[PDB]
Amino acid sequence: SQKERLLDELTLEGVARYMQSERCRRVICLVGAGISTSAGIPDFRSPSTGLYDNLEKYHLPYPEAIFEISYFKKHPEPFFALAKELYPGQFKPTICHYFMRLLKDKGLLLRCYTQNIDTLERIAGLEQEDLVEAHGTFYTSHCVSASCRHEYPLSWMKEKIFSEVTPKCEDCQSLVKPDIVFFGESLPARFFSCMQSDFLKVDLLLVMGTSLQVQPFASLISKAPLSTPRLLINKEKAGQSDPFLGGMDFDSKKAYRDVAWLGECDQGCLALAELLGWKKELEDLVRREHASIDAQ
Amino acid sequence: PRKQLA
Ligand SMILES: CCCCCCCCCCCC[C@@H]1O[C@@H]2O[C@@H](COP(=O)(O)OP(=O)(O)OC[C@H]3O[C@@H](n4cnc5c(N)ncnc54)[C@H](O)[C@@H]3O)[C@@H](O)[C@@H]2O1
Ligand SMILES: NC(=O)c1cccnc1
Repeated sequence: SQKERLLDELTLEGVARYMQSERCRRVICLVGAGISTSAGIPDFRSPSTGLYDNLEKYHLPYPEAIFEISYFKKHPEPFFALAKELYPGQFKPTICHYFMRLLKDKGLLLRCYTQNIDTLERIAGLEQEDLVEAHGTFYTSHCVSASCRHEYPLSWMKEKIFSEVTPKCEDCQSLVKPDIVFFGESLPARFFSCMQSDFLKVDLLLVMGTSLQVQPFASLISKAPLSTPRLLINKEKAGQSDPFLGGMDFDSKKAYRDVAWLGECDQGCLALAELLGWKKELEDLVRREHASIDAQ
Repeated sequence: PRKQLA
């Protein structure tokens, strides 16, 4: 924990040169709902388009209740109504998603830690060895009673949601819940097992589309060694320490390794790929995979 | 610990 400066300049161009130097072998991405908004899944805290500005109609106490396990156990219907409203007709990962697929294909991706539940990382070609779905997934669902715990695929959970029938276990008639980690629930064991080992060896943190306002996910940025560069690609800055409360430091006089590239995640990953000589690879990959999905 | 806000 000695603060050395490994980037020759605190810019995207400097990150790029660093990524193609020998020091940079193991990349961890930390991603949130910002990387899937351009796919038609709204985020939470964007004013106007975010979910928190769009929950008046669910008769809830307050907005946050619809993502709390307690409230869900009492009343699962609002969440499942919300689920129907948000369920996209087509699952098409973004440029940002395929950028992380490129890191994998190039041997650079040590892990992607995602707060998203939309499965778009899997569809882009990230495999369980690449992925920590820190807040679970809609891909599988389980009977909640410590008894059945029987598993149902997304195909079955989707039908329940669209036919507006609350999912019950065929074997025990208990409620069937998407494998999502609600607020107040414990994160999967794989989250902790990976983070204890992944952050000993990481050479670059790539943080994309997340307000870094959910714990313990947001604490991941402080797990990297102090000389590990950290690039944020996001609409606005995030992860700086409150002036009253190892946060991000892009702007202070002591800034030495944090870089904030401000804009759309799709645009930031495009710009980074160009610097890397990957732009055509990335365009070809996105066009081919979107074409394949468009023809499903 | 548990998934929390703030
Ligand atoms: C399967 C289909 C059905 C799905 C429906 C079920 C959904 C309910 C799942 C409940 C999930 C439970 C758990 O609850 C947590 O709550 C969440 C944690 O929030 P977070 O990931 O950080 O996202 P955000 O809303 O707070 O802010 C996003 C940040 O990115 C910025 N941004 C925004 N768009 C762009 C943009 N285009 N380009 C750059 N930047 C951008 C923006 O400016 C901001 O800074 C989740 O992950 C955590 O899961
Ligand atoms: N894409 C997502 O899984 C998502 C969206 C909004 C809030 N939290 C997660």
